[PDB]
Amino acid sequence: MEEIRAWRHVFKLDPIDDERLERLCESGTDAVIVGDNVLDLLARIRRFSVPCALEVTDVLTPGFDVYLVPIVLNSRQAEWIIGRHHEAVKQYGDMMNWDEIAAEGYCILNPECKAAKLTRADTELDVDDIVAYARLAEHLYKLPIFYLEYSGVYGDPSVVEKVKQALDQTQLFYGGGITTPEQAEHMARYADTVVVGNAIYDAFEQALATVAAVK
Amino acid sequence: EIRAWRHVFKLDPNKPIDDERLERLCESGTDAVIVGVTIDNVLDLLARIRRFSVPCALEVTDVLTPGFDVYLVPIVLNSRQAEWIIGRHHEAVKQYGDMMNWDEIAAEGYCILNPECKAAKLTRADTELDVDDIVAYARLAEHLYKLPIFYLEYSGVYGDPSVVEKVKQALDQTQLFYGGGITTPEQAEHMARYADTVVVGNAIYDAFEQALATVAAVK
Ligand SMILES: O=P(O)(O)OC[C@@H](O)CO
Ligand SMILES: O=P(O)(O)OC[C@@H](O)CO
Repeated sequence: MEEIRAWRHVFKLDPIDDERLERLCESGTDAVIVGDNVLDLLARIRRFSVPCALEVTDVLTPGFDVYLVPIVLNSRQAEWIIGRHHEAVKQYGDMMNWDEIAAEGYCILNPECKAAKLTRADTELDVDDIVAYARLAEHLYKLPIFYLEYSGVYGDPSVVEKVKQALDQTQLFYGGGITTPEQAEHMARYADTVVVGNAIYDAFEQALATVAAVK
Repeated sequence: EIRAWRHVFKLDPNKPIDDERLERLCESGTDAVIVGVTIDNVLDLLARIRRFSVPCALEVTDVLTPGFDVYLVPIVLNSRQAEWIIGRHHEAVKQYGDMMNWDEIAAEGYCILNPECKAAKLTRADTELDVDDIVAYARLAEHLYKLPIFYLEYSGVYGDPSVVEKVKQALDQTQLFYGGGITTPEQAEHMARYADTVVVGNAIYDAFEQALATVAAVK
């Protein structure tokens, strides 16, 4: 599934037993995102028909359908915007297949999550701020994805609505604290693509139910 | 349609240029005139340029006035500071985003390679780069950020044509701009061999007759 525009629901993985992985991959979810050990999980996912993406956070493992490359737009440090990216392309640029690679314009909005701390993300943003990042991602930078990252916490659907209004061709991903079908549905009204991570490990039945709720 | 630009002149709105020179400049056959302090001064120069049909772009390096055909927005790719990569841009779009026509806006992925120029000092640009570094920046602009323009900035000095050659090899859909130290037709011709678009600035004020001759050398 290299056509990311059709994704409505995706699951994101970080141990996970075969039974849960099997149910996950056969759930009707549009993709499974992995965010030597990686190869093993990939091979296990390949037993199924679901598209498998690798979200690249370090300076590239073969076998995936899509490679998602975060750019932390609201990071106060150039290394999470261009630095690691430059280092990676300098080292591996000759052998990269860019047709398989999709940039994600991240806006990290949960101060308590590890990514926010690692990247020094300015999370204290009003809706005007986020809308401005969304415009930069589409109209200055030309990224296929703008990603609202609330990882660990559930955000405000009315904010997600405002961001979607500001976007046109750039796809809006939302992720963070979706644990019930109702939470999934509400974000999915506005976000193009809803991402469910943590609930997989803590409340599997409900995490699974988010697929049908998004439809 | 910036894709057809082969030669462009860049004017400093803070430096004076009399009407006769401005006329000869605008009717020289250049593909565009780029204005690169105050809004009163930018508009006044725009009003004067509008006497002619040459496309006029504004290069926004600080917070900006409507009326231009194209807005060229530098992003300093080789800056060590987030402010010159996205920060200042965010502040500007936050205030003026509602009134921007995105069809008129083109980001320029700048790679500043002259350590002695004012921009390199202000933006804290790492100019100490080998050709691989520069190519990687070009590739990022082409494939990751998908910016309309990649800009090799040598402002004040004439760069090396073999460098812009290799960078051009890495680009496809992103347009390659070159600017820096172009005074002679030979300098203009040689960069135009590899760069999609050649930018002539300082020579306008320091060597006007020579600046005008660069047009034909490219086109
Ligand atoms: O873990 P959760 O909160 O579901 O977040 C999903 C995804 O955005 C995490 O990167
Ligand atoms: O002043 P010169 O060296 O012509 O440079 C042209 C332009 O690239 C300046 O930003």
